[PDB]
Amino acid sequence: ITGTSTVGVGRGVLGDQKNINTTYSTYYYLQDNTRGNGIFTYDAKYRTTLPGSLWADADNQFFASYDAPAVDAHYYAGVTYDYYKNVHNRLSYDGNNAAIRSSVHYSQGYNNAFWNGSQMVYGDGDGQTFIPLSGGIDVVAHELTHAVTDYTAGLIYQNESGAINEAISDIFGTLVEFYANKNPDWEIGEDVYTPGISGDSLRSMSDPAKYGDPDHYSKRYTGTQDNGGVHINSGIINKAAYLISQGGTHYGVSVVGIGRDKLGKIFYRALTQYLTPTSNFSQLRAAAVQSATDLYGSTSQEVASVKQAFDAVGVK
Ligand SMILES: [Ca+2]
Ligand SMILES: [Ca+2]
Ligand SMILES: [Ca+2]
Ligand SMILES: [Ca+2]
Ligand SMILES: [Zn+2]
Repeated sequence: ITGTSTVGVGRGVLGDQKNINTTYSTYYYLQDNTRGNGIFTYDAKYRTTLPGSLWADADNQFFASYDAPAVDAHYYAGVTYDYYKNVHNRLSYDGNNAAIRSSVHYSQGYNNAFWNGSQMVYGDGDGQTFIPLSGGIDVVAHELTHAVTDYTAGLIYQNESGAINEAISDIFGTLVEFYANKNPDWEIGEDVYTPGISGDSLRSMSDPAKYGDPDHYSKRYTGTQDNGGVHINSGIINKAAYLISQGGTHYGVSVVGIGRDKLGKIFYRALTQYLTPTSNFSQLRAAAVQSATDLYGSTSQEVASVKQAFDAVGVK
């Protein structure tokens, strides 16, 4: 909508207070005009028709419990935009400042979030398995990164390509979490998963096997569930990325960490320059080695660490 840019205040899913960019025109709308062509947040009103209604508020104050998932979806989309712009010189997910749209309150008791090719969609969870999914910055950044992947490498959501697609989203989701410095860790979804249980999460990058995902290529899932294991076998790639950044010894193979910043740069380059829709794990290794080579030289520590990490998880 056309109107006056302003700033509202609200409370997120976890009860934290934050400022959000809104737009005033009779009502205050969740429309942020300060980033690209805008960030727009919609109310799906417990239905499955999308996008729903552009979120309208009478007084520019968002403290109702019904408001919380909208506040965080809007706010964390902003933070994710800033990350990609400031760190990777990328303007929105298409590189041309495309408007970012999110709907919250999707369906009833819906325990998921997703990018549907056009926008983000967040369920409220059932209150037991999940609380509203936009309360997790790593969740929001994970989803938005699917959009980036869609417009760049175009990794098919299936088998090894899909696993890479999933891992890329976990990696950048985590990097965004570190960027905003909000209780950062190498776990996925811990802020909104199982409010009854402390210390757990949906997936772990540092130790995928903690929740039954493979941390080695020999333990890959070869069946047909989950589109050929795209959320399962991502563990293999997630562990490799964890090792590149932090280092460690894994199945007897030692890896010197080179840190988060370089991890981001290497994988961003691989994603945007070298990966293709049908890339498999072995091609990912080659892309990553080549990207580090481009950035730091063929005899750098960086190239060496990327090699050791993939060696460690059994990807040749
Ligand atoms: Ca209000
Ligand atoms: Ca965290
Ligand atoms: Ca996390
Ligand atoms: Ca939990
Ligand atoms: Zn995903």
